[PDB]
Amino acid sequence: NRHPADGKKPITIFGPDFPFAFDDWLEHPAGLGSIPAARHGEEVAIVGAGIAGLVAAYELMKLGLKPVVYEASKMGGRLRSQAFNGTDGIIAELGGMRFPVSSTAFYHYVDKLGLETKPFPNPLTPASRSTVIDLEGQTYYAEKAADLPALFQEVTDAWADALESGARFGDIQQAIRDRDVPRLKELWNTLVPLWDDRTFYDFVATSKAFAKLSFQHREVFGQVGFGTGGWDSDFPNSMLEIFRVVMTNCDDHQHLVVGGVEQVPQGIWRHVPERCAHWPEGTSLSSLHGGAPRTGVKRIARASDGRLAVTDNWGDCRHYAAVLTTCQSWLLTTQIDCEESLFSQKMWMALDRTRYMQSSKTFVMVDRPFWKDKDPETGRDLMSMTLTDRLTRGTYLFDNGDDKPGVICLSYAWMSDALKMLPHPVEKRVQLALDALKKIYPKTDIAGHIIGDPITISWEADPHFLGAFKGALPGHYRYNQRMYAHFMQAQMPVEQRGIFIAGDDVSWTPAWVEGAVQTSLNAVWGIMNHFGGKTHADNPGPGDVFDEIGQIALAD
Amino acid sequence: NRHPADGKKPITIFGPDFPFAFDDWLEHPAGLGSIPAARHGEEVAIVGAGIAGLVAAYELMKLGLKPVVYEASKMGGRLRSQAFNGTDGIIAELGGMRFPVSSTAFYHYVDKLGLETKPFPNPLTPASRSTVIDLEGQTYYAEKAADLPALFQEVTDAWADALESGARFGDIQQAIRDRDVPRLKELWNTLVPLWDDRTFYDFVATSKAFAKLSFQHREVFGQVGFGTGGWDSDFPNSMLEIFRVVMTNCDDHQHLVVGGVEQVPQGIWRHVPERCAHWPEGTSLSSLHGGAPRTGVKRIARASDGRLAVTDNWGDCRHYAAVLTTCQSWLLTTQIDCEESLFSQKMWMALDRTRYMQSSKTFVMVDRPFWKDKDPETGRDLMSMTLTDRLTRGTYLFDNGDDKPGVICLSYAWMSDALKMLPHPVEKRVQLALDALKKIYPKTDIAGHIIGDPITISWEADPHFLGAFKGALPGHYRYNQRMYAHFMQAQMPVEQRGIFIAGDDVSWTPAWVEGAVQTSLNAVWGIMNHFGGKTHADNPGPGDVFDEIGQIALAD
Ligand SMILES: Cc1cc2nc3c(=O)[nH]c(=O)nc-3n(C[C@H](O)[C@H](O)[C@H](O)COP(=O)(O)OP(=O)(O)OC[C@H]3O[C@@H](n4cnc5c(N)ncnc54)[C@H](O)[C@@H]3O)c2cc1C
Ligand SMILES: Cc1cc2nc3c(=O)[nH]c(=O)nc-3n(C[C@H](O)[C@H](O)[C@H](O)COP(=O)(O)OP(=O)(O)OC[C@H]3O[C@@H](n4cnc5c(N)ncnc54)[C@H](O)[C@@H]3O)c2cc1C
Ligand SMILES: N[C@@H](CCCC[NH3+])C(=O)O
Ligand SMILES: N[C@@H](CCCC[NH3+])C(=O)O
Ligand SMILES: N[C@@H](CCCC[NH3+])C(=O)O
Ligand SMILES: N[C@@H](CCCC[NH3+])C(=O)O
Repeated sequence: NRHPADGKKPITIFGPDFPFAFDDWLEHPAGLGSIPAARHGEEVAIVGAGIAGLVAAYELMKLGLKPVVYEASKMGGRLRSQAFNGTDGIIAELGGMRFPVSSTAFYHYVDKLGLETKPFPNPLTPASRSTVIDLEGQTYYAEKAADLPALFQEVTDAWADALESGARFGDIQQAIRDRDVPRLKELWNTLVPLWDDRTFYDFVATSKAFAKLSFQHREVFGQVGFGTGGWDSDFPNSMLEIFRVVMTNCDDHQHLVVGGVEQVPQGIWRHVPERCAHWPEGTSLSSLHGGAPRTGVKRIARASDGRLAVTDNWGDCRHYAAVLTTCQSWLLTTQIDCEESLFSQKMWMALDRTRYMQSSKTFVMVDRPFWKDKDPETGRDLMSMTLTDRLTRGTYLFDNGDDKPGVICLSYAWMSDALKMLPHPVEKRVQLALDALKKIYPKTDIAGHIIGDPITISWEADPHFLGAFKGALPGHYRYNQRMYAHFMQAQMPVEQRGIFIAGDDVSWTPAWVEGAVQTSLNAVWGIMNHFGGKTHADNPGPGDVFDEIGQIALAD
Repeated sequence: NRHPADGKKPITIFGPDFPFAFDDWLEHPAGLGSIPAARHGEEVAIVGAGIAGLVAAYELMKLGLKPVVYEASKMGGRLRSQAFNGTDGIIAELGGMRFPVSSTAFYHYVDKLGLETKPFPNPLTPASRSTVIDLEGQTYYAEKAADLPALFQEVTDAWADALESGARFGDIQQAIRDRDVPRLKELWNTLVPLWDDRTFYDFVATSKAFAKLSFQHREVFGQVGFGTGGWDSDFPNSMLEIFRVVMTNCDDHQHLVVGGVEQVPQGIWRHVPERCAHWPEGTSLSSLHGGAPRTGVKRIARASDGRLAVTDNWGDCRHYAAVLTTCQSWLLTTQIDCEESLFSQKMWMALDRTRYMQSSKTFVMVDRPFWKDKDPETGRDLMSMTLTDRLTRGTYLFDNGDDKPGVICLSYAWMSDALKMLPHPVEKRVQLALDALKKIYPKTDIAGHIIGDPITISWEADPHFLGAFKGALPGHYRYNQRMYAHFMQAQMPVEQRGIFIAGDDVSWTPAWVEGAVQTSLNAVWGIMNHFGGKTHADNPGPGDVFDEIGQIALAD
């Protein structure tokens, strides 16, 4: 139980758009349901061996199907843990790195695997010893929030007030705690039509609290943020997306997975459940595949026999009664030739109009966590978690024990600040970061502690992603609602049935692994239903309650 | 005279933020002023040989200085015309392509060089024979606006009414026509605090006209636009930016330069004025350089003698009393080591927070303008200017005469639609565009007419730009105001004087060539002033009236 020890019922990612108890579904001893025995052993294609792909595969295998996973690049997708030269257990998190404990469906799989987690070192948490804020050449050091000048407290207070006055934050959170669905939906559904079409930035600037403060206060709020770095990158996003972040504590109480979160997908791959339908004891996704996913998918089409024909990179064509796609949504045009008649024209527009955000990270390894040392004159740590308006933006320090090498994320950038780095090689990104940090820390010799190889990523640049994660712009609620409900196919024409989607791009909470796991499980219900299956009476699943508690539809 | 023949005083790009008559300044027989003879021949460095750099060089040469232009990549910057294999006069416009005749300072140079222009083929203009709109698989063909279904006219009506009700469009345009400065500033200054912090989308959705229409109406408005393609890409931008586009007719009455707009910067380079101060007859920028700009700049610092030290790619270091930089703003951090004390901390923030937009274009050549042929059954053109929600977005047809080859821009994309193409090679971009067009035109064999080589660009990818052009996000008014005014140095500390900036990123109107020219001319005044010069009493210039009619400052 990683929840904060505050004596309350815990905040979880429980809707608010679809407040279904994924955790309870997953933990119930009846299982996720059954498929008729005569269909046991039939294949279902799953494009993408990211977390959504492998979650859907694992559970469908448990239901007595043979998932067939395809993966065009690397195992784990945006959960990716690259090992530094010559080390064991020392990694850089290139995608997902800090996992809110509200992510109960994600953590089900973490615990099923027996993996260890620890608090992530976000600013001003017990996990981080100190934080340095550097803005317009003015540098502030703090071991607790009270060490900061008054403006920073004025900003936090205004933010908390805008959420309470503007969104009924307190009431929503209590309903989440209690899992009081009618109440949560009443409270949430009111916000949906009021904020789809307005931005994060608009919410802030027009709120009472910020409107009476200087421009500089909301500016500073953009650059330094509310617990997890500056979110000026997301000022443009629809406010509903942000409401979702804060209401479900995605931005608080976060852990990193010891040894790398890539152990989650790699472990699901290899995991042998005690009880599968159909399959013999000792069966895993890996044993069913003979060890690897298939190669990348090049084409999806409807075959004359009514099945879906999937052709790989090397022209191998295989037929399936159903196909789940988990690649980011653009790839169904840019990377796969997906026959158009497989989605409605309304669906294509959702898939095609979804915006993906940009992200950069640059990492080095260091011989020891030297930042813990004290400057004798000042009493400060030699280095801190760094928030700045310089090009690095966010710098994060990873302590692996005094007797092991440290890891430093030199820069974690979003959007514009990511785009600055796009065409530059690793050596240049490192240099620029180190020069930026030398300005903030003139006395600290970081370069002198650096060992191993540097590691960078730009998710935008990779043709298998075309972005770090979705970001909902204002007015995209309708596209999301279509994509999120696509697993409910009882009213679709026959020509559109049997193909499914999932991923954090399908979810209402992109950039958060829980969104990939929950939509993945919705698709599991959908695929089960497609094979003539159904949930157990004592353990109803997504599609059994979707029509009553799913996301509101808006007007045409 | 390329202005519309409507018998009115023409709309020009006259403010509204700084309603200075650049064209009058330029055309006045007295010239732009003078610099004391004792400083004739001294050097001023100019970073970048795009339009802002070459304009500033040209005029400073005329004032008796020796500009020294640096260029790290290609001549002309974002005015780029690439010639297709084996051809003469047949180009693709990779940057700037359609130049609003309201751009009177830009067209001063076009006409000084004697270049020929013709109306650009935008949808439903005399320059275009027909337009095809393709949305959610429904295709509409039109030779005049009246051929379109009713919804499209409801959209245009609502857009025009939102501008009239919401922005006093009529009154502002009249004040622009009359060059009534007090009135224009009154009418504009009211809008500045009201729309800095709000998006284009918010302007549209909350306007009376669109709020009573369906979502689908503003959705279609995003995909199809108001004369120059769909601008859903800019829905996130501050509304002040859009107001500036429409109020100054940037989006109407556009011409292309025959033979390519790159002839403008290449012609300025080579142009020999009748009278320069100091320089002998026959002097050009080219003759003054020996033919070529210097190579790229790697560093700018304050030398111990007070001058500015500029070090090129090859380590050659040269000293200057002044330096103009015209590269896009990020490059003063990514591409040049620009000493931090050379700009104020408020300026660095403007420079570093500015957002750059993405843009893609894919072009092919064809043996003849076969699109003009008629399908005998339908009476339609074989192909039209195409607006679509497919990945191409906008397709443009260039007729060079029946006896010459045609040029087709298969796709001109912004933002997300640009990002789709980022990592893909030209061949892939062409194929995707042709497969999208096949769907819209199943009977037209475009591929069969294609000849020559394909041409693509992604401005985001190029380390000498890092974007196509700035796009002001809500709340960016203050950063633009800082950048726009930086050429006024009378109250700066000494350590910050002598460096200047210019470019369409400095301007209020990014993505428009007139913004680069006007800011370039402000920099001209600033540099003249820096060398102890002044304008002629009968021809006052930017910095002589800036304190009285320049851009309003906003509160802290
Ligand atoms: C920089 C960054 C930081 C993040 N930080 C956090 C965080 O701190 N906390 C958090 O909770 N979440 C975080 N996330 C989000 C998290 O990583 C995602 O929600 C999740 O990993 C996405 O999972 P997915 O299954 O939806 O898709 P993916 O991980 O994208 O998996 C999809 C797979 O499809 C593959 N594919 C593509 N094309 C084809 C093809 N033609 N054929 C076959 N396969 C193909 C891809 O290679 C990929 O492996 C972060 C993401 C990024 C990018
Ligand atoms: C896709 C696109 C479409 C456009 N369409 C239109 C249009 O339709 N109508 C219109 O009016 N305008 C349009 N524009 C805008 C127009 O192209 C610009 O406003 C203008 O040409 C930019 O001039 P500039 O001098 O500001 O900068 P740039 O043209 O970027 O010039 C800066 C120069 O400096 C160089 N440089 C960079 N780093 C260094 C270094 N370290 N040292 C030396 N030099 C360096 C660059 O290589 C470049 O040559 C468009 C722009 C784009 C990208
Ligand atoms: N341009 C620098 C910052 C200089 C100003 C810092 N206050 C950067 O992005 O890192
Ligand atoms: N969940 C990620 C991304 C947050 C920004 C969302 N656009 C993080 O905590 O870093
Ligand atoms: N995915 C296709 C569009 C299919 C739907 C078109 N109405 C594209 O981006 O071009
Ligand atoms: N001048 C460019 C403007 C692009 C939109 C600017 N955000 C064009 O006409 O195509």
